[PDB]
Amino acid sequence: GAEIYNKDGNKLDLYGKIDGLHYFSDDKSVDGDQTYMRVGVKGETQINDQLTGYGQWEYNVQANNTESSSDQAWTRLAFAGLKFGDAGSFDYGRNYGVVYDVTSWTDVLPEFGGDGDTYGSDNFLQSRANGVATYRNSDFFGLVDGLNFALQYQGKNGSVSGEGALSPTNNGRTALKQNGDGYGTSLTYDIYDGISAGFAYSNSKRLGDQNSKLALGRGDNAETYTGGLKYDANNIYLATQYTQTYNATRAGSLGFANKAQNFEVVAQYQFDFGLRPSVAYLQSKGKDLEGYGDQDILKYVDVGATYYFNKNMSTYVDYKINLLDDNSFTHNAGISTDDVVALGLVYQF
Amino acid sequence: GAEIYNKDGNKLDLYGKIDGLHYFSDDKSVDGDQTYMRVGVKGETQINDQLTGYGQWEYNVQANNTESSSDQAWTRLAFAGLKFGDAGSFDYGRNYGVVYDVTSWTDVLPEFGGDGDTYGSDNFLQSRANGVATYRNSDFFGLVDGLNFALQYQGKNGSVSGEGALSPTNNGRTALKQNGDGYGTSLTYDIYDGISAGFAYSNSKRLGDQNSKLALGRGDNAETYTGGLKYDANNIYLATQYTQTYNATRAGSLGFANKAQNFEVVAQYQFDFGLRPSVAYLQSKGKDLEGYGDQDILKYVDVGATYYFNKNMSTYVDYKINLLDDNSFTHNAGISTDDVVALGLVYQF
Amino acid sequence: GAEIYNKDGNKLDLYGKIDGLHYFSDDKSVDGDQTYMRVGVKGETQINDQLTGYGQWEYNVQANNTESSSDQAWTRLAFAGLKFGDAGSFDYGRNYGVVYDVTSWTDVLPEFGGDGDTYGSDNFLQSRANGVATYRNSDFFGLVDGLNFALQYQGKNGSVSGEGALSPTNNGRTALKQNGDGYGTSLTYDIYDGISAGFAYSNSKRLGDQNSKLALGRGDNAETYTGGLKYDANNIYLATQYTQTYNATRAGSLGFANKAQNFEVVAQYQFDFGLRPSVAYLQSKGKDLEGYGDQDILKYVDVGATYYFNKNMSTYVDYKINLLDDNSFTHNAGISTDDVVALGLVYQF
Repeated sequence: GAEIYNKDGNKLDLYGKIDGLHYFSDDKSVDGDQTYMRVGVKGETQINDQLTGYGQWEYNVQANNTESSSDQAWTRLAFAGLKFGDAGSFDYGRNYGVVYDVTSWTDVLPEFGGDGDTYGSDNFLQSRANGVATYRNSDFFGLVDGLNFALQYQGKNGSVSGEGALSPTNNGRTALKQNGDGYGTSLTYDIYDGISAGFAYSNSKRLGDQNSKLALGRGDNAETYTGGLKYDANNIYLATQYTQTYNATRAGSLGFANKAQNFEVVAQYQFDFGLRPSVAYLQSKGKDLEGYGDQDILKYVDVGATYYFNKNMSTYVDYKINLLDDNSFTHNAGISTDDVVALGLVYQF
Repeated sequence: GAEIYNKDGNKLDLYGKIDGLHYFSDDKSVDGDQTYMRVGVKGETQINDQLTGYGQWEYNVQANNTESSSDQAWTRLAFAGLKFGDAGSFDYGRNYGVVYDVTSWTDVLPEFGGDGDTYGSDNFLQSRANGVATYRNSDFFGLVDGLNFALQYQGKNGSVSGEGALSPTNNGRTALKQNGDGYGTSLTYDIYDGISAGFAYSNSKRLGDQNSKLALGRGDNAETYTGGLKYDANNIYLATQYTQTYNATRAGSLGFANKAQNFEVVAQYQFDFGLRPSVAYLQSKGKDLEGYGDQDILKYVDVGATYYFNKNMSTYVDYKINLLDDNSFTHNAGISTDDVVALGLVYQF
Repeated sequence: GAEIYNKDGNKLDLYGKIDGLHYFSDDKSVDGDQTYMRVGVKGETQINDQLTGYGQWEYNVQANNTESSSDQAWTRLAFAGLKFGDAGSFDYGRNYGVVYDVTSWTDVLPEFGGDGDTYGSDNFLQSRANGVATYRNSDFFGLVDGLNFALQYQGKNGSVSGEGALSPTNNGRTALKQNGDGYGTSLTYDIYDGISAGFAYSNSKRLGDQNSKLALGRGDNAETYTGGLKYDANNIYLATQYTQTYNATRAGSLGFANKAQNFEVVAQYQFDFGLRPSVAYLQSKGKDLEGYGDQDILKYVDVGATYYFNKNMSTYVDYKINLLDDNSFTHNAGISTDDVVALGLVYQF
């Protein structure tokens, strides 16, 4: 979104945004200033005619807290790879999971949706994850036009290394964000004009900690079946996804859901003067939970609008109307049941 | 200011500095290497004839500690807003308080003065603060030429969220850096040529934590009345500020002063070969302290010089001559009474 | 490696890399994803005919862990200084020690070698260190053509300031990363064409903490004698270093070695299609250890290759074959005795 360097086959696109955001909620753990900013580089070098190396980095820096505070910045994306002209591409690092190739069609809300809802960050291959080799391929080895296919492999990421251990690595992490040797695949196709369909499947080994430290979720493998449909035409965005996860959807902080049925659907209209009203519904029903029965993990209706000044400046307002009923599951799992109203003005370069 | 991008009405300025700095002092909590660097972007996009969107970000990175060290970087500024041609501007994020619109006239020392002295970072609206909606207006609605006035509103920033609570928010902070819903206004005018006067007023509700956890300072509202006069002409810089704060000036680490009288005054001369000697006096007399009574919170005379090679490179040396007498107040408040000698060489892009 | 701004005597180079890296090892404290990225600026300003100011900054950002993790970024380099055209240069900040001016000729391995092996970060003047004033001089005061000489002084960097103290500073650090008032000098000369020789000497005071808290290493001064020989021509790189350190080489985590003999030797061939196989041997034999005696601190054989697509993209594989025998010294010092295999694809801008 801003190419600051272009010389001798090297281009360096420097992109990002400064989002001044504020939340209103009864939940005083999200209430207050939420002003953040993202910044990153997006460079590539040309090697020959049908070979181009590239790298990307996306850094997230929070700016709603004081300078006395700690751990206020992290790396969202960081990978490097090669482009084989048309035969596809290959990249490795911290990148989006292949399941996202479908789920991203509903991550189009003014502020909400996406991470922290039906899926989350470091949740196997459902979003951003560490050490993922992703082979993407445009137009299925040239065979089928418009058929974008992808394969992904993820390395084992266990607990913090030390005495006690149990499948440790150098990048040891919290119990809910671990993952074993996993793989995944995505597949998107434009069936008609403006209409697209997609499918994604992921399977990762689970570690001992995810069957021990937390109470919810027991099983050897974590699987995700994902399907999506997107209509983007006539100033209409209308998308829906659906995911059946097995030992893979987070149940707050208690563990994982042995069986989960995520479902997102969003509708937006784009005006000619720059107003984009958006209405969505997200739900995630968890089945066969250890202890509890069949419970709702997430359920809310979104409504809001985004006013676009131009390709760089915008402002937005969002309303999460939480439909979750307070029961014994949300009390100990720590799942919020309160409505939230977001209000933001973001500059974007 | 090194403008690295300018294309199609969008500009991206990239500014900052790398200050290699060293302190000499009896206070062994500031003596030693102090090498820091700041870096940030200053971009803007043009929307229409009388509307321009902009954003700013300023990042501070310390470089005096080892690679093992923690919490060595923070965000000084990060906001986004709109400039209405002549009718003014409106911005939201982490920005400078309106009181700084005046007191900054004495934050012109080779290294000392300004933040961390009479006021500090996140000290209500006296300096940098989180979540401030600032409506500035150049030339008083076109009515009065040269009268720059500003209005500011600040959202509630409480304690860490959890059990116990007491007015919490998501950006919860230490008791001395909290603030409730506050407002403020500034007013600066160049009466003659080179002579300027200024006024600033801030009023924020104080939170329960600031009347409980720390001992000094009790009250419901925190107010700051500030006035300043600056003469900048004929190679003469001569400025003075003065602030009466009520439940707003930090008394080191003990709390706030129920009544405080901050006063800074600085005089500098600019030579033709790039040498700028500077002499200042900063004091902060605290009145009505719980226990201690009437004590001095800060009191020192500054003397030093800055040699400017050009508009980008410079070097400086400073001498803080602390006039504070050692008593029980400085012992419990953690207020330093020792002289400091700064010595720096700064590259600036 | 990418000059984004160059106008009116000011140039602003923007360099760095995005290294997607993965380790395989029995030692499950280094195994797993290691994807890191470095990014920094390399600017300079022109002052007059024989005076040019410059500044440099190098930031290391880890991206192998989750966003929940802490302390994943640090500053490798950050300094500012003046270039006297040809008469030399002077810079201060966090910069490379003068001993590296020699040892860097063997830190040319595909991934391993350098920091964390025979020397380390913040290990007196053997690598990067805080608060170093470095006066370099190109072509020895005009006397001798081609003779690069350097002098460096380092300020005292002790423990964290507080009650108890014992030589404290504001940038207080871990016991093994401390350093007193030190100095050093390096001297490199190209004797033949492609053949170079170099010598370096450093002497720093040790603090009370390094003779008290840890058991190994006793003495008042820490000294390093370093010598190096480099042959770089005819697609042949062949270099060797040798260092006798006294109270200066780390003996893992037990303290310092009263006598250490570091020795590195590397041989590489550069093909015409971009393959650079490299074979090296690094060892560090420690003599006169408190309690143990004569032990091996480091000893392994390196073998690997770096395939260069071009000057920006590359991929590599490395093999650290550890020759260390398991004994009580490696048991208490925490020194790894396991083989490691690195595998990386790095974009470089």
